[PDB]
Amino acid sequence: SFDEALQRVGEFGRFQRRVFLLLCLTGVTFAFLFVGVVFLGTQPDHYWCRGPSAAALAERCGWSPEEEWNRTAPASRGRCQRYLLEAPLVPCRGGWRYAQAHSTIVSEFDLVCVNAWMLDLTQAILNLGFLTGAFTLGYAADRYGRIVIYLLSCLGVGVTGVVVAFAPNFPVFVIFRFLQGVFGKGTWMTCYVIVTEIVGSKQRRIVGIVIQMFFTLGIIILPGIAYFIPNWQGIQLAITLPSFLFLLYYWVVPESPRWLITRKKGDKALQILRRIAKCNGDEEVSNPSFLDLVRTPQMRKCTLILMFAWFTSAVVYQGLVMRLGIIGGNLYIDFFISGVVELPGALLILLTIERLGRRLPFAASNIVAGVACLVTAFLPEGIAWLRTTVATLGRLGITMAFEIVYLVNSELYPTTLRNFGVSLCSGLCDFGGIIAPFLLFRLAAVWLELPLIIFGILASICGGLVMLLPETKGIALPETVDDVEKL
Ligand SMILES: CC[n+]1c(Cc2ccc3ccccc3[n+]2CC)ccc2ccccc21
Repeated sequence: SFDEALQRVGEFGRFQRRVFLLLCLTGVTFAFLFVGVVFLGTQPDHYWCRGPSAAALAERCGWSPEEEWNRTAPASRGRCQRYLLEAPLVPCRGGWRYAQAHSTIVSEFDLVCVNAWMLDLTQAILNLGFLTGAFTLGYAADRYGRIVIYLLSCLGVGVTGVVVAFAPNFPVFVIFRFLQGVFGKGTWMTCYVIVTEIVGSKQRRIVGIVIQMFFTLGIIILPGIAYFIPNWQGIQLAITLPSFLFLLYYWVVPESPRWLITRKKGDKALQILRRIAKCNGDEEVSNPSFLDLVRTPQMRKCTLILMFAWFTSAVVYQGLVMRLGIIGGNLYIDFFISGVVELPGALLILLTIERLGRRLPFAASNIVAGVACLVTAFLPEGIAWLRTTVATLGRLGITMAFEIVYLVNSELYPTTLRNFGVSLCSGLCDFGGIIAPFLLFRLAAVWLELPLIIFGILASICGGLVMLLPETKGIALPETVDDVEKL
């Protein structure tokens, strides 16, 4: 019955186009949130401990900070040792000074030497927050209305961003960044699911891949907003500012029709369909359960393969990032070039899905990335100019795999009884992101260029496995427990 309703009103409309723009703006905001952390708090040029006698001397003679470095520098980067006039001398753990004028997270929180480890621990905590946020917000968003959970998640993102902009100390900052990652994950999941649902099953690939376009576009935009405003709090406030305007949507963006019409209310769905028409014209799901998500062989196998694919994609991308290094000799130029280069791969995704399907591009991209990383592992010493070129095609392949697998993940799961297994799989990807550095170091300890080989076989076997997905095209979206009957 819903199909016919889509035929009478649906597909592409003026209001639907406006809502699509709104939700892809939500996606680009999530892109800023996810990625801006790498830019926040870059390592300063020079940091060092200064003594109380040294501080008095410097303030009396008026040394410039740069000359203070040039004269006071020990050893012969940032030295972890200081001169103690009160000779070779012991390390210092207080009174640090940073020469770089640009404000950074490490300057404020004093993450240097051994303390430099919690700089990466902040990324670890944010990624764990993404994990737990997917894990909880799946159930939270399926329990209540999708749009309601989206709005509360946007409010949470805004409030948490504001509070972390003015966080006084490191522990409160870390816990609030955790509580901000949870809400950002909620926003991204709800927004993508609702924008995918509101569109009919003809240009659904277009809507998904174009909101991915907007995520990449946000990655592209990030260097500009990062470079124009120096102050760290400035970047954080700028990143979290759109969340409030997005809270402001409210009545403009309606609830997704299909989720509403599950025998629960019915009349409200008819009213909202009449509203969107304008002049152009079972047991209640209750709450999801993990056993039901794992129940039945087809559902179990699809879920496990999807989690494996997410994990492999995350770990291979993390492994390849270190080998990519710096391109062009400047961070801004490198980041901008990578962001721009992302786009042609995504347009290729669009056209190749349009011609035949999704599973073949998925497998091809995964195999391409695996072969690229394996070749980088086995390359003979030399080709320094060509060192950059390799492992870049692999990165494009991994990003393509991310986009295709995320769209397929949205497509496969039954919307009415969705536990946000999309969110749970993304959380398993997040878990892979957390453990990736430790596993990478452990593998690299025994022999160098070993982790690249391991990830090459992992990506190859993932590309072999992903062929097993059904990948039915034009079947619209499964309802309730009908997911089994596509096969
Ligand atoms: C789902 C986030 N997303 C990613 C994920 C990503 C991105 C940058 C990282 C930078 C440093 C470390 C990890 C990193 N990750 C996690 C693998 C990668 C391409 C994407 C392409 C299109 C849309 C989303 C993408």
